[PDB]
This record gives sequence, C-alpha cells and structure tokens, in this order.
Amino acid sequence: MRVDELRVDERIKSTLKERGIESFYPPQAEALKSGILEGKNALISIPTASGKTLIAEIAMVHRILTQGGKAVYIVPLKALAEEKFQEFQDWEKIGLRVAMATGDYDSKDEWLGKYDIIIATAEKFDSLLRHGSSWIKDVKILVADEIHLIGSRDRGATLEVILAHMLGKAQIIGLSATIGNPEELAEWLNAELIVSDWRPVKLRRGVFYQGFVTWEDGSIDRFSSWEELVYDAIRKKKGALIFVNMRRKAERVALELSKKVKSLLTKPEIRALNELADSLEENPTNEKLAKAIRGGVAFHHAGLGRDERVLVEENFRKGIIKAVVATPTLSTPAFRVIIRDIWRYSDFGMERIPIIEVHQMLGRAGRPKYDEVGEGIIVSTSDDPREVMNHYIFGKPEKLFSQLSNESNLRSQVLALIATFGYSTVEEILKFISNTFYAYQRKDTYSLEEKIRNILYFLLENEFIEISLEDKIRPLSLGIRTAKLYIDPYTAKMFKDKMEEVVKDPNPIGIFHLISLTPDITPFNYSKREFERLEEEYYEFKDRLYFDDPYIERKFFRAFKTALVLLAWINEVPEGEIVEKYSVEPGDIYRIVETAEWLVYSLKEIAKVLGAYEIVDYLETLRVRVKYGIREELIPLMQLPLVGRRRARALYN
Repeated sequence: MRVDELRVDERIKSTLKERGIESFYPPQAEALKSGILEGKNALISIPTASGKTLIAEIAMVHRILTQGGKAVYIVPLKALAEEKFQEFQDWEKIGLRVAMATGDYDSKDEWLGKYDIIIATAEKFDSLLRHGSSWIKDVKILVADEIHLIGSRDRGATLEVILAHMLGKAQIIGLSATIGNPEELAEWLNAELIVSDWRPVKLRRGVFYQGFVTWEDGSIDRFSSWEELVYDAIRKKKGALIFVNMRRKAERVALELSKKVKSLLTKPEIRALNELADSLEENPTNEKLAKAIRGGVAFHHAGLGRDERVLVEENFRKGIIKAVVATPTLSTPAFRVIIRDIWRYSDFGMERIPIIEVHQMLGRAGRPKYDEVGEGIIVSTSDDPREVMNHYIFGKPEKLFSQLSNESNLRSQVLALIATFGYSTVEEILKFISNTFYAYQRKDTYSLEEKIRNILYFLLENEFIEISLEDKIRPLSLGIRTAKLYIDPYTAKMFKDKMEEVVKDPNPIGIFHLISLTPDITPFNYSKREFERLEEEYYEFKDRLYFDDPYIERKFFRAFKTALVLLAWINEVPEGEIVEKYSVEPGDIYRIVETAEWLVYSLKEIAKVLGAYEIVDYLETLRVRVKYGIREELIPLMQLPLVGRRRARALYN
C-alpha cells in the first residue's frame, strides 16, 4: 500500500513522506484497512520490526483530526515514554499538542487538557482516572503498547483495569507480541484481530550447540564458540546484541568479548570509544562499563543509571559500539541477536525464559537498511539442542492469563472503585469484574469473589471504608486519600498503625525503614557477608525504628539496609562511596530514591488525614531532602534549572 492510497487527511500523508515512508508493509496495510480508521477496536499482533507503532500514530491522529478529542498512548514503563515522546514530535508540525505524563500520582493534572496526544504509563493513567481529570471524557482513543504485559503477574492488572474502564467509551487499540490466545483477547476487546509474522528483513533463527549453529531451515554452520558469532558479525562490519540473565553476568561477558573485539576496532573508533568512556560519571559501576567500552563492547542493565543506559543505547545505534550485552528488564536492532541464557533465577527457582520473550528477543535481529537477513541464535550450553529448537522456535507462545488476582493490585483496586469511582455494593464491584479479561476467560470466579469479600473486610477493619446493615459501602477520608495517593492500602495501613510512633520520634532511619517495609517498594538485597554488619547496626539503632523486634525477617533487614542507604543519601555521601559502602549500584539508588520521595510524600498526606499535623512540615522537609539527597541548608539552591547535591553543595560553600 502506498501512503497515498491511504484514505486520510493530507496532513498525515505529508508528515509520513517527510519521514521517508512512501508505502506500508503488508501487515500495516491489513491493519489500516480493518476498521481502525472507522473507529473499530483492534488487536495488532505482528513483529515489532513491522512498525506496530506507525499503525497506532496514524489511527490516533486520524481519530483526532476527524473528531477532535485526545488520544492516549499507554506505555509499559516511564522510560519508554521519552522515546515515544521524541518520535511523536513531528505531529506538532500539523499543530498537534504532544504531552508526556509519568509520575506525580497525586494530582488531576488539569494542565493536560490542552494537549491532543498524551503519553503515559498504565499506573499514571489509572490514577488520573481516580482523580477524575476533567479532560478524560474527551479521550476518544487509547492505544496500549505491549498490551500482552496484561499477562504480567506484577503490573498486568493495572493495564487490565484501565482498559476495563475505557472499553465502550473510546476506541481501543492493542499492540502486542505473538501470544497463544490472540482471538480470546481480541474478543474481550471487541476488536479486529490482525495476526502476522511478515517482516521486512528475513529472520533466520538457530541454535548454537558445541561448535555448530543449526538453523530452522535445516542447514549447519560451524562456529568454534558462541562468542565467535559476535566476532564474525563485527568483522563483517555488522553488530551484535547479546542477552543474558544476570547483571554481573552481562558485565563479565561484556568485558570478555571486548578483550577480543578491540583488535577489530580501527584507530578512529578506539579514539572515539575512549572519548566515550572518559565521559562516564565516575563510580564503580561505570569503571567497569568504561573498560568494556574502550574495548568496543558494553553491558546494559538496570544497575546502570538512566544516562549511562541512554549513552549505551544510542552509541550502539550510532554503531560506535559494536556489541552490547544486556539483561531483559530495560532492553535498536542488530544483525545478530544472541540469547546466551535460557534459564533465569526466579523466586520459584531457576526457570526457563518464557517463549513469548525469546521470540521478542530474536525479533530484534535484522536492520532494514543494512541487512538481507537477520540472525537470532539461542545458546544451548547444557540442554538438548533439539528440545531447545522445538520449544523456542516451534512452540506456541504462552497464553495470556489475567493477573487480576494479584492481591496487591486487587486490594488497591477494590478500594479505588469504592473511593474514587463511587461503587457502593459488592454486587456493583462484581459488575466491574464482569467487564475484565479475568471474567472473560471465565477464570475461577468464586476464588476472586472471596478474595474481594475478604479485602472489603480488611478495608472495613482499618477504617478506609464503612458499611451499613443495609450493606451500603461508602468511603471515609483515609479511603479516598489512599486511593488518590495510589499507594497500596496496606502501606497506608502500615503508616496509620505507626503514626503514633513517628510523631513520638520523627527521624530519618525510622521513616526510611518504615516505608522500605511496605509493598510499594523493593528494598535492597543484602548478602550473607554484610548481614553480620547489618545486625549490629540494627541492635545499635533499634531505638529509632518503629518496630519492636524483627523476630518475636528477611524483608525487615532489607528495609533496614535501605534505611541506611537513603540516610547516607540525604547526608550527602558521594554516590561512588554509597555504591561501595553498601554494595549497591546507581540505578537502584535512583530508583529507590525516586520511590522514597513518593512514599515520604504519601506519609505526609496520610498524616494530614489523621490529625498528626505537627509532623507534616518535618516530613515535607524530608521529602525534599530525599529527592536530591541533600541537607536542608541546600534546599533553596535546589530551585535552579538544574544542579543538585552536585554543585549546590559546593556553591553553598
């Protein structure tokens, strides 16, 4: 299909041409002629390499232009939002307002009412709906990217919830990877189903086993070692992407590869890779990233700061970096994609990476511009080669299961309905359930109903809600406030129960430990080695905490380690020193800090709700200290367009 055969305003055809696009891939055309341009819902299940995002932009803009209103683009993580924001800029050339909303859960954000295209994570949008933002009624279409994450135990329930709220109120467009139950999800969505595996560049998938790669077609190719695939790819001017399961693993493998890749890097690239390694902020975690990069290979994982990760990502794109070793969470295309591990550590033991995931990983092979073929190789270190092939190259992807039973999401969601959506009867809350994907999969209805009755009891006991002998459920201040803060009802419960202790002794350690013990935060882990030190410091500072005795406990000390880290953060300990002293990386530090700000904020708000107004100012000063990791006497110099503990501290001196 030629962009000009597209029955849409010239403004869109014009913007695409400027983009170099003149025609659509067969999968794109099928999607564009399925009814999405006429408002129908649709579920697009095709390779990422086939431009799922373009089908969404076109249907969004066409939607707005033909009927005013706004378009919502829901993104998986508040990090794939800035990239969606950059690529959605060219829509402003035709007068479209593109906004990005990610955090700050406690606000209606009425300022978004003047934008046409809004990008947000599922959580952020879920809370906007709770706050009842004025403009939401103007949303005419919502696009959910990687909609298949609805099957994620963690946050899939949130995505399901907002989708359940929006179905039949706006056009819904889902973008997903291949899954086992495409038609079931499409039906629940009352959507057109577009399933395809057509891709621009041919994809050859194989398995590397003891000196050889066996491709799906049947042929065999010798390779002395899996790493040789990388080396070969690099010698051939192409690049390589290698997936691993652990951070340190990614780090060991990156440094390793780089030790033999450097002898393939012309003077320019080595010269450049050095100007590159020297630009990295200084800290342990980067020192490593440094050595590897000067060698041409880099590692990529959550333990690295946002910037570092961006620097890697783009330079791999720029091609200045020949290969990047990365973990899954937070993972451009490459000629060769190597999956070096097929077993990952879960709390359920070491398990095999899901099929849906391996496919998504192999699908990143083959750059439209530079390749006549893309190759994805799974490395079988100690698995039956044939079994690996049959399970990951010829096995149906997993079927998506509603993750609505996730007790933490459900408890927070049952209250949200009562406290911000006016549900007042169990039977009415059940009506909501009936429109969810859980209800549509006809999954165990009884068990869900009982978990909800129990949850209502929990909420009724802790005074978030109230009931009548007529059984009319109505929310109370703490209920409404909790729901609007987006925190788990249980962390609110934990704040409420300890509010007397906090006002009796307001202090950093106590608070950080308290918040780091709730469900809304993932405390730092600790090893067998340091645990010794943690115990002494604990018993040395048990007076400042708000809990009697851990025993009378793993999370307790994780939270306690976290309380110490944050404490050093507010006391301006240099990043690098914190990384060292507590064995933690700047990625987790920024993540935890950012979450602590949110959580110390929510404690202030819950304090307001419970009369403890005398600690409000303190917690407020604590919130700001946590956000920038600074002493109070610097909070003024924080205003600036940008500075931080960085210069600020020096300035003040």
